[PDB]
Amino acid sequence: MKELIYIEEPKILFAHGQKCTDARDGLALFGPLNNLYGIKSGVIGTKQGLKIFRDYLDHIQKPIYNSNSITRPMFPGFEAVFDCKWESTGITFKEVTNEDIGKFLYNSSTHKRTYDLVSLFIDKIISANKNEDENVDVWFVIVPDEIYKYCRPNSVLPAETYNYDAQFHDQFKARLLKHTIPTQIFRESTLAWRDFKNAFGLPIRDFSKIEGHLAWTISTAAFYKAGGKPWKLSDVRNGVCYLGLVYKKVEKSKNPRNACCAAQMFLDNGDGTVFKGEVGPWYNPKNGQYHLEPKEAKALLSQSLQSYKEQIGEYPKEVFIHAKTRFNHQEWDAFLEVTPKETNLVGVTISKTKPLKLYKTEGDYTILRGNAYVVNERSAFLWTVGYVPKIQTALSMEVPNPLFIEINKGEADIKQVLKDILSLTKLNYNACIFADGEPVTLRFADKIGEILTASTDIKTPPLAFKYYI
Amino acid sequence: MKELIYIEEPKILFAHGQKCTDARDGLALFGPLNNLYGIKSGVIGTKQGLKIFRDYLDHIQKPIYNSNSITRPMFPGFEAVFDCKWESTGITFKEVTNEDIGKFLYNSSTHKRTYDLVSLFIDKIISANKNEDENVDVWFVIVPDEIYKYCRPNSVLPAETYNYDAQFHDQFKARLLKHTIPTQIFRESTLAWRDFKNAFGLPIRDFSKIEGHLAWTISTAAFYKAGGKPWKLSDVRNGVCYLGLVYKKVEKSKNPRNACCAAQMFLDNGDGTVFKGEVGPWYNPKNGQYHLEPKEAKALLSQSLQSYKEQIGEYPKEVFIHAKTRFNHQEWDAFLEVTPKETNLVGVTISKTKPLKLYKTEGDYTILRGNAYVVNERSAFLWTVGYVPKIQTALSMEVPNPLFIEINKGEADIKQVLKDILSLTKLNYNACIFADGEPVTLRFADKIGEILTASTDIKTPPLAFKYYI
Amino acid sequence: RNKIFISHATPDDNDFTRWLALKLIGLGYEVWCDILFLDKGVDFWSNIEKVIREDTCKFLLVSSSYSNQREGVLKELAVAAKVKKQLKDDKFIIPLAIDEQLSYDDINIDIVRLNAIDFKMSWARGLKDILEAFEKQKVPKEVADASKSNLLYQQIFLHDKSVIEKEEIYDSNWLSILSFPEELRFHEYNWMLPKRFDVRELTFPAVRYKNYLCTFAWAYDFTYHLPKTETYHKSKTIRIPTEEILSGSYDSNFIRNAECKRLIVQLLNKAFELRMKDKEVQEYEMSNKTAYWLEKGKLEKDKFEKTMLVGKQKDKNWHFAISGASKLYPFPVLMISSHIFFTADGKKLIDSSSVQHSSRRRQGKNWWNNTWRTKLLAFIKYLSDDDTSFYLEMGSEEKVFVSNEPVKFKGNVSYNIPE
Amino acid sequence: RNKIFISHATPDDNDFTRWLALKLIGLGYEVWCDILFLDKGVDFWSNIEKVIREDTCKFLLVSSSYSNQREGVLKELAVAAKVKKQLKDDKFIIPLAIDEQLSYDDINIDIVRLNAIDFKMSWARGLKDILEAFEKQKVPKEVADASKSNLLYQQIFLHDKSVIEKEEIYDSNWLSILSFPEELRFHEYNWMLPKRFDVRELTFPAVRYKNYLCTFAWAYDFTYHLPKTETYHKSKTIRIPTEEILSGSYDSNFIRNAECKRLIVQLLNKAFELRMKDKEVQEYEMSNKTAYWLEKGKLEKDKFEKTMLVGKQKDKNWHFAISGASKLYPFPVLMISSHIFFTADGKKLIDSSSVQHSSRRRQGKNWWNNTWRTKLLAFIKYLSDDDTSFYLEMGSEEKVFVSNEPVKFKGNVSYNIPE
RNA sequence: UGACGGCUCUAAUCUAUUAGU
DNA sequence: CTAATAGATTAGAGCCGTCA
RNA sequence: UGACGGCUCUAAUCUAUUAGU
DNA sequence: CTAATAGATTAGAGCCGTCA
Ligand SMILES: [Mg+2]
Ligand SMILES: [Mg+2]
Repeated sequence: MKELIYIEEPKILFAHGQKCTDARDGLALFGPLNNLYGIKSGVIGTKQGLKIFRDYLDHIQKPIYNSNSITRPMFPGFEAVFDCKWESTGITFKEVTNEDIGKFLYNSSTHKRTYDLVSLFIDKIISANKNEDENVDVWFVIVPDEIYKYCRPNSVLPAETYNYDAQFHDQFKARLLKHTIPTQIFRESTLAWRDFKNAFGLPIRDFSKIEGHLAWTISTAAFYKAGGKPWKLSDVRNGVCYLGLVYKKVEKSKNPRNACCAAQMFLDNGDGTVFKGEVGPWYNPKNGQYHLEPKEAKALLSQSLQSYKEQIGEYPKEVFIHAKTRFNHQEWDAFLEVTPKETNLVGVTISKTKPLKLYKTEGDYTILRGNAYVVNERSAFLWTVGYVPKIQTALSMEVPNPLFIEINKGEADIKQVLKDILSLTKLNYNACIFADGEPVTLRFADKIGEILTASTDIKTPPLAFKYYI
Repeated sequence: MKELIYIEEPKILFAHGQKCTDARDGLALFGPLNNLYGIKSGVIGTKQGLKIFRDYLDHIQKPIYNSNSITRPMFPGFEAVFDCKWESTGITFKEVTNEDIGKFLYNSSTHKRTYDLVSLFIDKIISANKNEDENVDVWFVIVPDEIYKYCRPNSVLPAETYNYDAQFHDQFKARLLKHTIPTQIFRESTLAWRDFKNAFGLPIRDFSKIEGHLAWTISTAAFYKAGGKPWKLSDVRNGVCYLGLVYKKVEKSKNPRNACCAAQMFLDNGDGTVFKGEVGPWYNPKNGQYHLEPKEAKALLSQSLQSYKEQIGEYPKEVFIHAKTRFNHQEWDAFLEVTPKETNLVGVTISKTKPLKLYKTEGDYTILRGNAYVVNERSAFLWTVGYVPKIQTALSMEVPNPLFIEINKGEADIKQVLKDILSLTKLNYNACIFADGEPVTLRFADKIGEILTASTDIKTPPLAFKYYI
Repeated sequence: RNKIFISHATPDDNDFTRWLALKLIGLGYEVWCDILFLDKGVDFWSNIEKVIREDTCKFLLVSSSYSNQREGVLKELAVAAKVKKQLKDDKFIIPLAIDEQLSYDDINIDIVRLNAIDFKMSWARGLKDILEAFEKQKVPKEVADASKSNLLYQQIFLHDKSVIEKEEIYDSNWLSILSFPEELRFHEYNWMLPKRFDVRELTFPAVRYKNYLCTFAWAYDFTYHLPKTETYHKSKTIRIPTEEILSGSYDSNFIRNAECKRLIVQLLNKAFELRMKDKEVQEYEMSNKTAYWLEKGKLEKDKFEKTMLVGKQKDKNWHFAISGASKLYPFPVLMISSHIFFTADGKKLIDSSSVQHSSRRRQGKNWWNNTWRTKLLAFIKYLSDDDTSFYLEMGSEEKVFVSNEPVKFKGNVSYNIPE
Repeated sequence: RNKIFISHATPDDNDFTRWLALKLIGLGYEVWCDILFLDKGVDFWSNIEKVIREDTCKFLLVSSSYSNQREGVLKELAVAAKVKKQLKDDKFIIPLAIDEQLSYDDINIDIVRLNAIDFKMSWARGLKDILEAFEKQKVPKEVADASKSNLLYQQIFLHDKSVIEKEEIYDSNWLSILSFPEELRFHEYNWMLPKRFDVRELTFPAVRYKNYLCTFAWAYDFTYHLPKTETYHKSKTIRIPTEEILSGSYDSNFIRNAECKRLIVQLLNKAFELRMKDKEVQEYEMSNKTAYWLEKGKLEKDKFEKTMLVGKQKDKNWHFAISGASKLYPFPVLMISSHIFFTADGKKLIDSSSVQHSSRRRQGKNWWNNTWRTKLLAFIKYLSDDDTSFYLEMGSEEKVFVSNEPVKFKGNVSYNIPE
């Protein structure tokens, strides 16, 4: 038993120097910060893919209706919001012969067919980019649904190139990092789902009242990948640099080799936000140890601090190294070795697998979003999914799980640290949602890690987020 | 008394299907073929260079006038001509401080200082291409005059260092092939020609009467390098494929040897004109030997034929091989062994050594532009440079010097060969001029060769032209 | 006079009208609309007519399928026609065609040849056309500033959406452990104890340590399973109390405080398992933790104070289940979770993980916060023995009382919950 | 009436008016201006008034400095105003401001309450506004086809711009060789000539070949330098007629056709060099070839046949020089090159590449086709021997007669040369 | 390198013959 | 260095609901 | 892979004590 | 192999003019 508290809602700075809380309303009211003049696209896939992509592009011309405006806001049109053009006339087509796809389903090995299909697509993409005089921005892929149907690992019949994953999407994105060509992979079922039904008279996937949110998500992603900045934070102070470390298991080698991939964010002195990945994979041959060796710790911290100095000029006064795990004395001392004097070093640990669900005594609706339970000077509980008065709906259908935020090494106030976490959940550019369940400094690090682990032939990988999401 | 024939001036196909003889009038009356939505322009250089570039880019928006309007068609404005947006609000900047440039030009060795300056300029471009989010169509390098005048092959004072050409431009264009970055190099003298002066109170370059033409050339370069197709040929024979050859002497790449490069044109399916090279130098160690050993010749012809078949599906009926040298029996026996039976190989050699200057009796203007003195069945002349009735001026001063067309190998009508050579003079995208004095298949090959020769061994080079010119 | 009136189909076309009005205001143009204000009951048409006739410079009407053949639209058109006749102004009414399917055969007779602004291609193009037309008509305006739009958004959009201080009361699943014993005991049995007896099967909880036995129980107890206990001296037991080792006031080289706390946790968990085995309740084997559920018909009519614990779904049965844990952070708690399981007829399980998972997924859709809370509390009160508590035997006569009321939490900020 | 009238400042704005007319015609709107109806036989004034009064739908005007206070512009404006009053057309005149220097203080008093469309920055916005005005005002349109624009470009743009067939005679720098000596002679000197005699420096052309000697002269010719030559039978030599060599007929194992033709070309070049050295003409040595030039004072008044060969440029005196090249493709010729060389005072050259290049490139600006032609022909005439022949010395009697009138070509395509 | 054109100073390779090796 | 008995941390995969 | 949320089945690792050294 | 005599070819560099 202890009293709760409230941690408000963040503000995000749209065009004209205006403010709001929901990205949808702000974008549909004031407009984006960047003026992209147009978008050029190229579709790879059988003629069915070209037809479906063209129909979807022409579909946004017709009005899109959502069931409820307050619960799920509608889509007021591409050009009416984003101040650009994305039409079905700049489409550049590279047909994939169905015979090539069919003839490749004979090796009966998932790795070989996955590699062969990834090659069959990326070869055409690379050759089109290299040997064609048209200028493109985003490349779209429309995979046949039977390919994904036959890629299930649990399927039975009724070493130079062996270090590759068994997934189409991860490997496909992996082998285009040395060409810097932004790509969006589409499953043919998602675009054309009405024609996909089951033995019940109804579509397999229902988007009837949630077509508007799908249009929002796809439009926002395709705008971000082409060099746009739809919204930006405004309550960020100076001197603060955030890092999020996420550990993985590369496997596909002599040792488990738990790699580490990070992200970085701070202020750029031009009233802008620098949300970029920080990934040169650091590897630990030890199994199960989720702590970095002192050399790796110094390398990671020094690279991040050098990037901060190059962007601004002087080192930060406060760095928050977020992680999903705890830390040990040797790693923190290794951080302290390279860290300057007037540079406070604070460690934060965030967890969700803590059984504590609050049931409302009076009503049946869920708990308020921004509530908190301050356990102690060095720990507190933050709710990020639930009921928001602006949308008048519940983020999670059931009783949501809170977040167990604790500070491990260093000293920092336990409400400012919790307010920054809630303030960092408004910059998820992959999806158009009011809020997420994790700070993005620990969310996009996972995607960065999972992309550049399928292949290990990459030196100095890109840092922009348009080649990863 | 001998007889001269006349070959008419070919037209070129602009937008709306209209056919106009001059490129300038075609663009100022109908417009370019495709539609760019804008030019996301980036600038790399110093602050003064950026200021002068901004002033110049603001200068050409308004209609700008020549001196003699009858001789030179006018430049009315970028938006009224090229149908795309280009201003100084979307300019993206990346500073190179004066201290670094000054300190790099202090080694007193041209090779090392050029290497350092090129690396300085190109690391920023590579980093901004991989790490940053902004989309840039063309990078506009603004090199100051104080370092331009020293980046020359011959410099006199008043270890993989000998394998690279001592030129800033070629090194710049050949060090960016693996990243595929369109790039335009500018000088501080060209932009602010009024500000730059001499001992007397006059500008070094008098542009007070060549302003419109300068704007036309700069604008068409900026339009084409961003992904545009300003004009195309009106009529191209179907089933006939061309070629072009230029030999370039290397700068002591462990031995004095020579390479061969190509660039072809033909009408593909869809009534379009493909204009794309055949990259990959083919050497021979013998010094001064401008021929192909049989293996290289077979490889070249096989690659060209396979590319044509892949694009179309039918073998070419006629293959024209333009060159400035002569074919010996060895390399023509190398050909015709991979050539299909239902295919015709023609060898045309073009040179301008033979001095036949023709004068007009009691006149002040030179000869016309479409003449030809057909000497025999396998020889001719062609006055690609001369007086033009449309613009009432001569393309050259003094008396122009004719061409020579000889069918060293093969059989075809000489008149058709002259007409085909005359049509390949209208496709110079580097400048908006009425007509060229040299077929472009033997000039873009040279442009590719001078750039590929200025670097080390590089695999799978691009075939598009915007990465070289 | 520096005003524009928009007539629409309330509430069918609220979104488009609101977006257009906010866009127009953002550039500094005054826009007057019916949905902007909420003054109802007082004379409303008279004020509307006076505003239209006196200080209205431009009038626009939007047309939709709903707006077609409507009394309000016809009356507004009549008023606009009267105003135009009075002012002798040709350009005073401009339709805004937004219904693509509204064919010209069924459009209003009052608007059949009027110049209608096209919004079918792109709404931004229509907005630009509206702005150009207003500029051509010389609509009065001030310097460009969205301050008026920002003020309207602050004072209208988020009027009843500010921070409201309201006390709230919360339930949870932390059940605080109340009663604790006097001391902890290691019963030294140097080469005098069974080695592979599986000491986790005795009638009293036990956690081993070296060759000792760490439990709160007395030496004389559980002698049934250990015959060689009587021939033993009481001086060979290391007694350690409980309160200080909970508070961390124990620093001895014999056992580390963390290890002793771990043994405490294990004793509590084992006592819970044994006692729930004593209740004669069924057991489910999940991946790591074991849940608890009743048979069909254990209680009267499968109910406990109007709370259902065993039911039937389609041709299948379901039993509510819970799980517990004994953690000591931040304060001694017995955290409780919730799960659901399925039985084909009412007494036998289905040996299929996929079927169980899908069945749980289907059922939980219709259960809300109140449902889970009621079921959890009611199942907990089934355990509680007499009035407020339940015991976990951890010795000869030592009972550990676990409460039956969830830990409460207090909050000071809430919402008005407008249904 | 489907006709639209456009007025401007004829003819100070031909380009802009032409572009606007073509762009409007290609979009289906006709334009009446001086570009159309290129004929003056019919009355050029009454047609305008008749068209305005009878069959003109929409009238347009373009504001410009030249059009202001113009009698014709004022009369057209008055006629348009009368037509507008008759038709009661509120918007019948639409002025367009295209001049940046037209300040708002000096605007016409007639138009002061009407908005003006700007054209200073970009014409695209003005064209779009004009199109919107035409489409809104129901301005009539013709058949939509690019054939109108194509035909107007074909028949109006190049009206007085087409080439006219006419006979013209073209002069070259190809002096045709008229005669050759009948036979070529390889003379067998069985080591009678010294092994290091350097036969290239004797009085007559000579090229070594095998153990024989190749020359056009007599068998016992140039014996001054070879005293031991008389003791040689004349039958020990090979006489190949020169008519069969320049016919592709002679090909023997002793010497082939190509080598003999090359030998003849080399001998002709040597003979030309000797002859030009025997005409008392100084020479300048280039990188690969040699040019022969006149000195100052050798030629009367530095002017031969009313044409000048040596002139003066400030502090430098220039001289006109030529070089010779002999070829047999397609027929025996002699290519003559045009060069300019400079002197400080008319007898001494300037020995520096930079200054020679600078002076040479500075001169060519003034000179043109006629200057080069007349100077070269005068040079050849000065080199002439009797009237039309200019032989080269090859021996006692053998001579190669080269014409002093270069080969002339005729062409059926020429331009009118509009001064 | 914003284009293009016209000149000039230089360097190879090949073919033929001769000659010292 | 191997095998069990616990508590306490960590990362993989797979499956289902979004409206009424 | 258009998102997000909530669950379920698995595998290491560490810590402590014990028996195979 | 080395060194000269020529005719017939090739590729590099560097400088100047663009109007009146
Ligand atoms: Mg994505
Ligand atoms: Mg260029």
